[PDB]
Amino acid sequence: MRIGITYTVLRREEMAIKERAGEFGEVVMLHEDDLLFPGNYDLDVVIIRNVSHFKALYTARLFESEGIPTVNSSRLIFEAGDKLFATLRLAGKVPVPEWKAALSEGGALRVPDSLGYPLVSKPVFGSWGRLLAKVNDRDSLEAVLEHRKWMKNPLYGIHYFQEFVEKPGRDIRSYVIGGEFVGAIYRYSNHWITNTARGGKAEPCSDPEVEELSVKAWEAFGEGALAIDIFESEKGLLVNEVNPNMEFKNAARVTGADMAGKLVEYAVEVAKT
Amino acid sequence: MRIGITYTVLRREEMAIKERAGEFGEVVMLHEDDLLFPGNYDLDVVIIRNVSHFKALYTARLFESEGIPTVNSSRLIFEAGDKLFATLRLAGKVPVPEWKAALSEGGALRVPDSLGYPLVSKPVFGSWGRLLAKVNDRDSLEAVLEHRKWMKNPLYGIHYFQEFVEKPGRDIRSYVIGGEFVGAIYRYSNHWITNTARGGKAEPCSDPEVEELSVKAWEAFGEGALAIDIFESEKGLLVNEVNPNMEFKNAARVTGADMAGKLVEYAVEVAKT
Amino acid sequence: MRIGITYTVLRREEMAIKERAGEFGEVVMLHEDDLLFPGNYDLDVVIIRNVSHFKALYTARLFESEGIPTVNSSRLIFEAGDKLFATLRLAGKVPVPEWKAALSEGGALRVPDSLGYPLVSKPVFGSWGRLLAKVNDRDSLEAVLEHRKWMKNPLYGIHYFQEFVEKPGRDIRSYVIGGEFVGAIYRYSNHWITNTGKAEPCSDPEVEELSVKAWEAFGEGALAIDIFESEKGLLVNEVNPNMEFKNAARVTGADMAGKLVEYAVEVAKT
Amino acid sequence: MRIGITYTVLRREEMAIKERAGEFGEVVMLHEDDLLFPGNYDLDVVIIRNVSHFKALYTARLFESEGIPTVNSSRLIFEAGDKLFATLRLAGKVPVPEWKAALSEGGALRVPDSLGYPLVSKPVFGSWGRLLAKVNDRDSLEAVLEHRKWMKNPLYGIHYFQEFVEKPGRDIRSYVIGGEFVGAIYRYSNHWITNTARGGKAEPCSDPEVEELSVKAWEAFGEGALAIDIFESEKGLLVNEVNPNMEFKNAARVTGADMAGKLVEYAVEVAKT
Amino acid sequence: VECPVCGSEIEIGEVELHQIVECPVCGAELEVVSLEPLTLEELPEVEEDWGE
Amino acid sequence: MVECPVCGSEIEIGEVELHQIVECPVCGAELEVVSLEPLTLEELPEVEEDWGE
Ligand SMILES: Nc1ncnc2c1ncn2[C@@H]1O[C@H](COP(=O)(O)OP(=O)(O)O)[C@@H](O)[C@H]1O
Ligand SMILES: Nc1ncnc2c1ncn2[C@@H]1O[C@H](COP(=O)(O)OP(=O)(O)O)[C@@H](O)[C@H]1O
Ligand SMILES: Nc1ncnc2c1ncn2[C@@H]1O[C@H](COP(=O)(O)OP(=O)(O)O)[C@@H](O)[C@H]1O
Ligand SMILES: Nc1ncnc2c1ncn2[C@@H]1O[C@H](COP(=O)(O)OP(=O)(O)O)[C@@H](O)[C@H]1O
Ligand SMILES: [Mg+2]
Ligand SMILES: [Mg+2]
Ligand SMILES: [Mg+2]
Ligand SMILES: [Mg+2]
Ligand SMILES: [Zn+2]
Ligand SMILES: [Zn+2]
Repeated sequence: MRIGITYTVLRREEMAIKERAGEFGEVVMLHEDDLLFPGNYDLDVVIIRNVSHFKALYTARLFESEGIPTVNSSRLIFEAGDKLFATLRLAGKVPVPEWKAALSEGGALRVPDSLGYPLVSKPVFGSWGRLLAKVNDRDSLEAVLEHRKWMKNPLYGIHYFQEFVEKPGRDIRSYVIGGEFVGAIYRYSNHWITNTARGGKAEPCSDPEVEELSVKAWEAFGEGALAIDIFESEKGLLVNEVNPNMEFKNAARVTGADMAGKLVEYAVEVAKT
Repeated sequence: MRIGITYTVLRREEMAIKERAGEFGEVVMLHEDDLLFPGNYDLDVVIIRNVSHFKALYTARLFESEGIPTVNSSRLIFEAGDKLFATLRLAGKVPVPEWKAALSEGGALRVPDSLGYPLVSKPVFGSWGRLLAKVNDRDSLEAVLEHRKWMKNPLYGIHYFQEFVEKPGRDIRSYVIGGEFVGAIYRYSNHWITNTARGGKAEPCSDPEVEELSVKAWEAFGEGALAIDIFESEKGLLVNEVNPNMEFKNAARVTGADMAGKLVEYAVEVAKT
Repeated sequence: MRIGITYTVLRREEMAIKERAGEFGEVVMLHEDDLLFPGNYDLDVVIIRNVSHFKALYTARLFESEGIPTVNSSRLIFEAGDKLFATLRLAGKVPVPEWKAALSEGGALRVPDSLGYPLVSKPVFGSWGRLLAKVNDRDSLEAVLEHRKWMKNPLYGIHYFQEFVEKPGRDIRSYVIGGEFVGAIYRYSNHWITNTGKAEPCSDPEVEELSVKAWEAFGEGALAIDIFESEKGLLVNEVNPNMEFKNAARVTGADMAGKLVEYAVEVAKT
Repeated sequence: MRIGITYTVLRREEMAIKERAGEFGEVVMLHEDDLLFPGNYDLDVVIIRNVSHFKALYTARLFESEGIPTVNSSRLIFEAGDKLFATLRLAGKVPVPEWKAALSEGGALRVPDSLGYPLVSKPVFGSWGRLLAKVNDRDSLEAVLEHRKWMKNPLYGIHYFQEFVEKPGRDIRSYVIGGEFVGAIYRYSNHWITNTARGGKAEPCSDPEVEELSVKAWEAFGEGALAIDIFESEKGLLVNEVNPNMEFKNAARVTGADMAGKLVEYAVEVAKT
Repeated sequence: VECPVCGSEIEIGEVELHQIVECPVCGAELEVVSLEPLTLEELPEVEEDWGE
Repeated sequence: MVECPVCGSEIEIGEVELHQIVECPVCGAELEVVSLEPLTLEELPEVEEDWGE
């Protein structure tokens, strides 16, 4: 076995993955400086841990082009990592918050006719709770749209919205690897944005309802290692988003689950076929 | 007399300026491509008309470095063209809307403590009503500050705010050139942002009060040709902003005032020194 | 038969497409302001003509989500529209310029060791071509990487490069729609960037053959294909799934609008 | 004596300045989150240490507007911190590298006709060697101009160039405070860009000519605390740049000079002015 | 010259480089980008410091 | 003592102030004291295009 690990900066999780691998074979740590294609790589599988979602996507696609499978795959990174593509994949299979997509400012202005106020504006590619807006009225909708317009990253031309969901001071982050539920946590905050990157605090979640719902969400994609963001609402659990570059250090700490180890197992599994 | 005119595109204003300049002497049309410093220019004055505020400022300064006086001057273009530097010079001289400035996102959160809601957010270097936001609550303030944070231009990290002024469906645009009031218009709109660049409609304004206030606002600066923006409010007239690269095609059409001619006459006066 | 056309501005191409589509049934002109999802759309096919590639991609996917096929598909728009994904797809099938991809500036600094100087730097998503750079030495490489770094658009974290191909003062743009060659032009210029009245038809039988083979690497849709002549023969540089054709139609006289619509009605019929 | 220090983060510099200031009177540490105007400040002087150049500039002006003198002044922060305004001020008084400024891509294309290749392109407001490019030919010039055009910041459209100076593996960094030379270093690097920020190595410089030239360069501004950049060339010493928010921790360590104390002593001199 | 917006051949007459004109037929705002020969283009994009 | 967010090591930094820059003695990580009441280190925010001297 030769397991590649692709990384931006060496930290707890990457180092945890390194040691769980290596129990299976030789581990090759690949800094982004080491990634050059076309190239001669002798690896059975690559675990994709690049911090940038986009670098992760292209890294996955490039290793695949050299006939080297990848966890997660380029297809899954693409579909799961983009919020709109993701909710489209989820739409049939699990409850999601009510959502709307428009392709211009004028269309976006019609969104609150469907969703009502308050609603949530967010970028399709974002993470760590960045550029989230809770929009309470037309003046705010206009402001957010004005500012998106002047950012001139073409991605912000896709206007994705959700109803504002009234959560009970927290949300849920669950982990499914190769279809197996490995653990869940609560993320607490008295701000509506509950990210641990944003100062959220993690506790263990044992609710079997979310375990069931997590596996169902994973199954809508049918592959990979995913972190799954769930809201509790007045109308039951809702799957907000999925994430193909699962951060887990707090989740593993607070749950006692071996996310690192499960991830590596799945990768050796992926290396077989 | 050789009169330079610096320009990006020749709008109606620039063509009128060119015609008038030709009555007083030889006109040298200087597109941005023609500007290279240090260089050899034979010019008694330059009328600065670049569409970019920052290109106007730098081209004025460069001509001054060649001993060629400039209308407007680099100092006036910088101070008048910046919302914050301009209100600082207006403060104590004429009435202005209540304002507040912060130097970080965390500081800006405290602005409603003084100003209450709703308030107006605007960038320090903008024009044409660009990136103006009406902020009615904390969630909107957060959204605006989140977006400003992730915009590249460091200038968006200077946070300038005013109280929202309840105007009677319009504001006032007046012109003062070398201390002489030259005319004024109302700009009507059913949106709170009234710029003619955004659909604002020009109508002649003959209130004797705006004339005196306009001259006093100009005297706060003490030089140049300024388009001044005034608001009617329940507490009387307030000076909002001054603008050092005046547009006037709608104002001249609607008042009969020859803003172009007056601008050139002032330029000829500065050429004499 | 109900044919939708999505657009940003109504120009010659869109009006031409509308006219040909009118022959086969009802035409629904969809400005970007009319695109709102989820929604109820009564359409058998949508011809995607949004000017932004990113908007094109998302509108195609969104129509697909409502069970409405799209020309081009969201899959082709991404695979063919991204330079890196596209050359990976072409590499097995047709000759391409030597190329290199790196995921950081430190890796990108080793690219000249493979490609030599001069080399060409370009973004993976670009189409206007304002960010193309002919890099003659290490100082220029560093300058390009340093500027891309400060654009802080994470798509510039994919550093894609090609060898500089010495072309004979022109290049080739061909059109293949549904597997059929419909025409080709030469684009002349005295600058190495030839991108488009210096165009004329190209009747080299070899570009027709190569053009079809290039299209077959994707196996669907309406594509514009960019081909270089070189000392070592024809090379496929890139494919373009949003296909501007107004110039090529006039120059070649080919009914590009009509061929596009015909393909869309065949697609509409599943 | 109440001495304000305005800061983003507390580097060695700011820690040392805080220490020195405490020996003369009461120190008021003012993080950016603390800065709110108009405000009620009770300060005899403010030492401006914000990491952002534009935040430094605007906070200086705001304190000046409260009647509180500032080190450095808003006028000096702007002029010294802009490469082009600084070069204009230096050009009378001290040798500088040959330079050109253009206002469009078209005009920038003629710059090689004056300066020859290789030339250096740099943004007017940067620091730490950021966006410096060595342009050896037309192809690189075009690439550089094309990228600057696409960048959001309108300031990147002011095209400032210099002849490439062939330095002997280093440049010179000197410090003048209130007209007094306080010390200098060489900054060594294997790369042509020598800033300790990336990361040149500091050695003490006792060259009396750099002392004389540094004082002359300071006198072209006539105030404040400046870090001066000087190049050695086959034609002698050339003054490149001046910096109004000096870093000095390496310079201090390597020379044994008390930059921090001198800055604070000057600040107490302006407080009593 | 042909208007780049509507495709029509139009009459402009005495005009200068970088002058903003209006198409007689479709009324589009256009910039004279060249006089070698007279070439019209649509307005360039607004930048974040454009205006008065 | 306090935990370095890069390395994981427990380190003594002494009598620090809020927003003060510290270098980890083990891994050499450059860090910012983002909180004192609960003593918290953090890696620095991104360099902006106008940062410096
Ligand atoms: N529609 C919504 N209603 C309520 N809270 C939301 C909504 N969308 C996001 N949030 C909150 O913000 C957090 C971050 O949003 P998310 O959609 O996960 O974006 P990111 O990918 O940046 O984390 C969520 O964990 C949740 O707490
Ligand atoms: N505080 C405010 N209250 C009410 N309306 C405002 C306020 N600030 C701006 N506006 C409206 O927006 C327009 C543009 O704002 P202004 O401050 O003049 O910026 P700009 O330089 O973009 O014109 C004004 O003419 C006015 O109609
Ligand atoms: N590797 C190369 N060698 C030589 N010329 C090139 C190369 N790449 C691009 N060009 C020139 O620049 C033009 C535009 O490049 P292209 O790769 O198509 O970017 P875009 O997607 O912006 O059209 C090409 O048509 C060709 O004339
Ligand atoms: N014209 C030039 N010739 C040679 N080296 C230069 C030139 N301009 C800058 N450099 C190098 O790059 C460094 C940074 O440039 P500088 O102009 O000081 O900008 P900054 O404000 O980013 O420090 C200089 O210290 C010097 O080593
Ligand atoms: Mg204005
Ligand atoms: Mg205004
Ligand atoms: Mg500097
Ligand atoms: Mg320097
Ligand atoms: Zn027309
Ligand atoms: Zn450490």
